[PDB]
Amino acid sequence: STRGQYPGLYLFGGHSRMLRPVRYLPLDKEDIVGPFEQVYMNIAVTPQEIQNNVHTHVEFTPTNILSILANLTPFSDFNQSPRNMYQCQMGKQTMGTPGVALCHRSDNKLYRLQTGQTPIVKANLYDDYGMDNFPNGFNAVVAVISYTGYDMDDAMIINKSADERGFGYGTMYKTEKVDLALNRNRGDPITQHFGFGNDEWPKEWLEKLDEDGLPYIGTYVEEGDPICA
Amino acid sequence: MIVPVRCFSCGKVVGDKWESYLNLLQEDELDEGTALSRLGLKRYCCRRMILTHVDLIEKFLRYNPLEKR
Amino acid sequence: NVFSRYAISVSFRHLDLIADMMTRQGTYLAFNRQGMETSTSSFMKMSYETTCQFLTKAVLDNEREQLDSPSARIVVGKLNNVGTGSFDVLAKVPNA
Amino acid sequence: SSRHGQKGVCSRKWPTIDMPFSETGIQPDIIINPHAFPSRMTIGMFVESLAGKAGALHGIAQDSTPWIFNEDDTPADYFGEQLAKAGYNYHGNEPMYSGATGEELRADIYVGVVYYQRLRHMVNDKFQVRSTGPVNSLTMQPVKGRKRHGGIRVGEMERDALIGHGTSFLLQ
Amino acid sequence: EWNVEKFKKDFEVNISSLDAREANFDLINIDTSIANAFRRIMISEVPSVAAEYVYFFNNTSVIQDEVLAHRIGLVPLKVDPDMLTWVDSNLPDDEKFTDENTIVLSLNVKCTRNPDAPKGSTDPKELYNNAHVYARDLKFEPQGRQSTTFADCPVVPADPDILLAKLRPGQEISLKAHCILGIGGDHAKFSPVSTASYRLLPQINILQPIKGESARRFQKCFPPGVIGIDEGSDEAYVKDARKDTVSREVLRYEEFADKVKLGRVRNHFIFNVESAGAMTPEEIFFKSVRILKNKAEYLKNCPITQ
Amino acid sequence: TLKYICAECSSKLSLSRTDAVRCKDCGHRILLKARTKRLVQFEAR
Amino acid sequence: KAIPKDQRATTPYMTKYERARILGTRALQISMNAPVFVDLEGETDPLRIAMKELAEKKIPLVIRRYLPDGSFEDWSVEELIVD
Amino acid sequence: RTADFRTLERESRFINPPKDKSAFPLLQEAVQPHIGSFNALTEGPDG
Amino acid sequence: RKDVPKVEGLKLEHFATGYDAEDF
Amino acid sequence: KAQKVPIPGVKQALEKKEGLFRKHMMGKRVNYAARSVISPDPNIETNEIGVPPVFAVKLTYPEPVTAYNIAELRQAVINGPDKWPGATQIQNE
Amino acid sequence: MNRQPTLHKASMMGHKVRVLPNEKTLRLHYANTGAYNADFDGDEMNMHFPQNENARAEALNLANTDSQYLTPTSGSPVRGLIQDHISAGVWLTSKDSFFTREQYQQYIYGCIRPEDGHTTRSKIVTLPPTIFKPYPLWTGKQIITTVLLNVTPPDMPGINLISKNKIKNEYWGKGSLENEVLFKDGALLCGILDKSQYGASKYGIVHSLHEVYGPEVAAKVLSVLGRLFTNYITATAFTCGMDDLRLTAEGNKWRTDILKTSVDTGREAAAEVTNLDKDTPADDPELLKRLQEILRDNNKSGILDAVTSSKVNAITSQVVSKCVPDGTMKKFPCNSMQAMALSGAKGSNVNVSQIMCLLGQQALEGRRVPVMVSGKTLPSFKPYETDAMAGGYVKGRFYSGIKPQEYYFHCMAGREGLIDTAVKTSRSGYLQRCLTKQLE
Amino acid sequence: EEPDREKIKLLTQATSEDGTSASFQIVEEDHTLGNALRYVIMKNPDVEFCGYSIPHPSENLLNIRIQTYGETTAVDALQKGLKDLMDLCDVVESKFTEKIKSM
Amino acid sequence: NKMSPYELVQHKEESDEIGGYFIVNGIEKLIRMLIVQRRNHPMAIIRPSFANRGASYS
Amino acid sequence: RSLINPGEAVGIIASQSVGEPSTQMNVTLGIPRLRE
RNA sequence: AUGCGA
Ligand SMILES: [Zn+2]
Ligand SMILES: [Zn+2]
Repeated sequence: STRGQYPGLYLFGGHSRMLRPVRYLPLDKEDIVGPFEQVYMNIAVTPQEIQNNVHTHVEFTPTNILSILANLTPFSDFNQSPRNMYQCQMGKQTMGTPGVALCHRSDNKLYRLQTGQTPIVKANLYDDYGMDNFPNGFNAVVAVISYTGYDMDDAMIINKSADERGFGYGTMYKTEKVDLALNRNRGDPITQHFGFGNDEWPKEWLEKLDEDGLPYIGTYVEEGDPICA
Repeated sequence: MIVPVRCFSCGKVVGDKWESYLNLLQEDELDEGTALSRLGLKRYCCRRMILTHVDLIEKFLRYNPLEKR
Repeated sequence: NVFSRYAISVSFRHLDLIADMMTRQGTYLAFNRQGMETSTSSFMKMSYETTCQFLTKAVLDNEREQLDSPSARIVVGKLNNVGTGSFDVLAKVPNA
Repeated sequence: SSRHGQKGVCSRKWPTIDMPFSETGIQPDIIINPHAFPSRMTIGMFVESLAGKAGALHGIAQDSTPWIFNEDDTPADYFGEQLAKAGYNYHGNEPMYSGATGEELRADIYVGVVYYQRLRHMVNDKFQVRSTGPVNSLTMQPVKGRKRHGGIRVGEMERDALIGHGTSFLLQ
Repeated sequence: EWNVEKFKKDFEVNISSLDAREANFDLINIDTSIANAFRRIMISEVPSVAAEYVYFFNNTSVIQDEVLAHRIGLVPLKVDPDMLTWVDSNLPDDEKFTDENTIVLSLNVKCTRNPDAPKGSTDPKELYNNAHVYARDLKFEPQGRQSTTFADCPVVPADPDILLAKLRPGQEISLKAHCILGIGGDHAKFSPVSTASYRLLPQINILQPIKGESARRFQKCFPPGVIGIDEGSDEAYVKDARKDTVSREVLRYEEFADKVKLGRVRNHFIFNVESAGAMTPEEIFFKSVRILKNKAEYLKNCPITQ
Repeated sequence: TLKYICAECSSKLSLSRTDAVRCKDCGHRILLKARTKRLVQFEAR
Repeated sequence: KAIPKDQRATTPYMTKYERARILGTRALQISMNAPVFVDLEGETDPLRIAMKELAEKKIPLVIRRYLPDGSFEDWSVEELIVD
Repeated sequence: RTADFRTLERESRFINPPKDKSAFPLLQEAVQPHIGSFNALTEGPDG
Repeated sequence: RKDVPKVEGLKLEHFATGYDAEDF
Repeated sequence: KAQKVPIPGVKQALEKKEGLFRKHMMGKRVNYAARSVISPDPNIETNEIGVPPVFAVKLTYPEPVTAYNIAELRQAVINGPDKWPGATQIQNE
Repeated sequence: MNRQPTLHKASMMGHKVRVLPNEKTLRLHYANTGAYNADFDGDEMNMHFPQNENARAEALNLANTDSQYLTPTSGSPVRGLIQDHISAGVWLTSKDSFFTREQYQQYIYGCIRPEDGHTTRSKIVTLPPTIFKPYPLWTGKQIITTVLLNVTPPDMPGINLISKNKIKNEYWGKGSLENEVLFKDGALLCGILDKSQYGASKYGIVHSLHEVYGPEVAAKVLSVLGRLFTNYITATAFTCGMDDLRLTAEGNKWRTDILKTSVDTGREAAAEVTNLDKDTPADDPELLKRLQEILRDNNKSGILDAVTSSKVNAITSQVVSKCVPDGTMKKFPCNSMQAMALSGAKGSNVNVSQIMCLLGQQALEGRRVPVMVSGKTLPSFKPYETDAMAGGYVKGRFYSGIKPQEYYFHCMAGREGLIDTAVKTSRSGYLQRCLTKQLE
Repeated sequence: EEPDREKIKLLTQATSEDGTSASFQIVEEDHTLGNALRYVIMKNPDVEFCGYSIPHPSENLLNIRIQTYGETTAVDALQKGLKDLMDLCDVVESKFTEKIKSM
Repeated sequence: NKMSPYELVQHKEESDEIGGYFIVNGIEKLIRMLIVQRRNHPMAIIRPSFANRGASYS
Repeated sequence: RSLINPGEAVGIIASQSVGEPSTQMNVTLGIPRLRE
């Protein structure tokens, strides 16, 4: 090419190549293409636009150009793009179902939505990637209406009765480490033991802490309450 | 998590119709429309409540630490 | 012209003040640190950039702060001289 | 947020009686102001409304894969036929009555079924107030960080702004 | 000129359908402020009886105690709300709960495994015992008087089959729910109606007649029975405008959109009241009208303060 | 009897201030503090 | 610094900033138990009281308008056209 | 009927989790570029 | 490209309040 | 001016991006302040701000007591700090 | 109250505290949000409580909202009603808006409580109906007369104003006259009200009231209007939907027909910038080599982009000007989507054309789509494709979707826009502070 | 038990002494009672002006202002409205019972 | 690495856990993938650093 | 009665009136020109 | 800082 990239036939098979499938038409079978060779390759985006003597491959599906989340977003090809990117930030920052082994994890925080649903509207990759395992939201009856006067610009209204029926009810887990080895210290002692000895403590602490010094699992705890003794 | 008690939007109790609906898709091999219609879910708020449910508790319960496994 | 290109309205009084301040010495005294050097408040110089450099030139001058800079005055925790601090209030008291 | 990045805080938990109720006898779960759309052009959300409404009525999932549709096979036509076969407005609007008064609104209201997701940013938690608290020994100024109940910064720009007002006794 | 008796002459009722769970009846010649008043009251102001304070002694389930408590709140009870008065709050818990003001439901379920179901995936009901926690497990706990009073109206969930929780062997739930009297306005669980709604009568003013195959061709544009044709060589009539859904599908076609106008009859109201089982829907309406009247009596009775 | 479940064996036990923090049935060193029949009040909302 | 009364040249009108400071300082005085020279007329907010005092110019304060040289003009409230 | 619900398939999978192969093999294939990368430090050519 | 097919069971599932398929 | 990421000296303490002056003098943390996400409310005046009762109970004004505010402050005291138009503290003269 | 980007002193005002029961969030009136540049999306605000009568008096008299009705930048009002309130004024003030004695009086007390000091009268005043006959009828314009008659002091004559709208008279008919805003002694006699009038209507009605009676009245009017519009939007509401988005068969015919002409446009401009004969084959080898020379020149490439842009943009002008206020499936006095842009509640005619017509040619840094060094703008395009689409001209619209190559380009424009958005503010802080230190 | 001293209050700020204009404040009410009550009140030929207004939804308050001419007092006109509402409820119950009877 | 979902659940895990990340002090961290120059192939670059080497540098 | 008050902070007012609208933003235009 | 709300 006149003043183009320096010619050559550089094959690559080594590690870290990024590779993506396209359908090779002359043998009607899948072929793996990388970004280097792609530059000079005519890949029709769909079979009806295959131009004669030009496109040697065609995309299997134009979804092959989107990331996972962009396919999870319905009709992303109908909205202004930055709204799709903010969709990646919202759905990615969305409180949903993080897992189901949450009674066996111990993160500093987890957010778990109890009322989960499967979108009526979805890409088929929603099933193909199984995101239905961990539904993150709910299908709501929405009226697109300014009516109440509190739905302007960026503010939206919920039915009170809907929340009263449990709509979007969510839970937040905070995990704590109670250590008794702050100073671990030389090591002439390490005796701190959960419990009591002097009796003189306020016996109302039993209202929260069991006679082993640990709170009754299930206990309501409020700011100020003893978490252990 | 678990089949909601009521349809958020309407208010009709729906929590009774989960087991019967799932039975109607298995046992009666019916289709979603006809089964929900036999359940009396004649409003789409009622329709969506049960139709979209994902009874994730079945996945949760295999994690029960209070029984040996 | 720069604001007119974006069809922005800007009071001419603002620009006119700004120009006069850029020329306050009869020159083209920019608004960066270089132009501030010639201003009289050493703390205002301190409170923009190269604080230590202004410190050195101030001490070596044996400068005295006349406590005029609004910022400098903030540094000393003094009623700001602008506006409601542009003046003092006294009281009329009965003598008999 | 919808699956369309049209995010909003809940301004209020409206009484059910005061909500607008459809001639189907329902009051929506969520109300989003239409005036958000003319800038955002979140028209995929409009189609999700009309598709979720159709798909709830006939009771089936709808494929929303990009470019499954065509300029000569618009989704408004597909779900227009689906919804209209259902017994519902071909454009999908429905005559609603005022919760408060009860009259029928001027026009038929656009109602549908949309996936809404709750953002983890429960800004409920971000409130903070400090009328008294710890101070750093190097300043005797409010300490930093929410868990220290520390105090927000009056930055340089806020300093500037208070000087603008002439409010020197407020700035001091 | 206007008097309340000229309204009484003009006001009519026609009852379309009276089931012990649904009432669909029409009110011709009333004011919207009043129908909306009754609807609104039927929703928020009619008292109902619902679980309010659930006292757990143990919950080993994979379901959160709070959430399950809310669900027990959600459970509608088949209870005549007239069996109880309101409970104040100015007063101590020992006075709060009495047999005159409180209904006690105990739930003590212990989940086990069953002695060996055939293969392996038998329905957890076959493999496990009490795997399904239903409303049928709400044990009624009477006190004295109300024990007798409920001899012929025991407290039952309006759907015992509602699945409340699913357990696993060794899991157990012990709680005692305190069901009180409450109004649907204070929380939707106390709303005795599932859906109480009114809709104005569709009116189809045919501006010029349509006939023949355009008349039946128009007829298929509306719900089957909205448009009646007797002969069509002469008219396509409206069998019942009440059957219509205002799909406005006719507007897609000029063949018709220029010889008909579609409006409504402000006077005619189509009520649809479905009951959640606590009370029969019409009886709920009776309470709603007695409620509005009692409020007007309260406002007569009140002394204008200043 | 206070209770502590073995995180890996489910075996119930009754730890003492004089015993090793270990599941006597498996040998694990992680024990869940058991829930008991204890009263808690709840606003049904 | 004393600008002679015969020589006072400044705006006969009270500036918004002058009026503001006056109302604050006098309010603060009454709120620190300065003797009120006007009918309390029921009021409990010292600030609105000072506003009443401005409406009658009963305020016993004087404004020292500085000139950037440092000369100043002592003006009574009772003369500067309040508004 | 275009993107139909796998409802019985799902609920069966919830009740009786796979005993031989995860569904959603794309889900395992998505982190394949990580895991494979780590395996080449312990298994592969030479060692 | 072929257009996505309309559903085969595209049939009335909604009635006015007061009605059923007993009028169908 | 010395001879990897050593402890800062007074020159580093004073400038960088804040200059003790910018980070603690030209701007400071402040007391009697709250921060919260805003929600609309059209029924209030256009000159008012809707304060939630948490912030309404946690923010105080130092009121000198007089004969004219004795009633109001006496009631606020009656309410105490944990009620409406209440008061958290009393500073003696 | 102080927002985030303290960009100007008008962005940090003193508001009068109203304790609201059962709230947990700061409640703010919409009229202030265009001064803070605030939006309920999630924006957080600082609330400062001053502890001193000097600071109280300043926060009640100087920093107070009433002292901020005009910006010092330009003195155009920055404080007015917004979105829904704008569409409410457009709908309520239509000559089509009628109201019964019952309705009229109800809307009035709905917006004015004299017990709240909202008046200078301690009684109510009312107008005779517009229609004595066929039933007593009040207009919405009579309602604005009644409210203005009730908020202004009885000792002063009514405001007289001739203003205009943002809505051309042509939309209400061939003889209709509705852009003429007419105020006679406090009585609105012709026209509607919009962005030009309330909210931020420089020289508009609110600005005029601010001038005649001052800022305190203007605030009183704003709160009264906020209630008026809230109640009327409660009675009639506002909605938007797909019915508001379709074109006619006519509009689709013109749209498709004009879009039939871009096929020549791509190469025709390609042969002018290459400076080659008319209709020069799209496959001339010398043409293609000349265009490779053009690819190797960034400046000549700029010429090719700019010329193709101007020509296809002229095709855009054709498309909208033809299809617009005529090819829509339902028009204005019913098309809410058009209503919001034409009133200027939100949107522009650009957005309306982007939904209903086409996106058009995407641009970057001032010019057309990037091209690979191979001479290809996308894998799917043969090297040097002269098609307008290959340059990024999007014929698809959000209502009927965009082909994937166009979604890949619109992603470029959307990102580079968000990038400029995120860097311009970092180079504008130094612009503020650098001279703010000097002139302080 | 007490003769209710707090349901309705007479807003001195809004009441003539001559006799027919007032704003009343009712606690714990809204459109529920409000719109019906204004409707019946508007049936009074002696009402010049009447309407109801909510100071704020969260506040659970209702102010209803009645200005009439000298041919009725607002206390009397309102009481007459309320007697109308009770009689109206008699109409509703009686005809509703009657149509239940027709069955 | 080779556990079927059934066994994986028997080990108290998310039946579908993809993995690929590291538990370090109990905090789940993954190593972010990075975009680096394509190996082994000469990339022709004009850079002012090349002049930044000194005189006579292009 | 429209004159600028003695003591008005008009310098700052100017400065913000040049900064704030410059956020909305053949020869150098816009912010680089103003910077220049 | 990494990431992130605006
Ligand atoms: Zn429902
Ligand atoms: Zn063990």
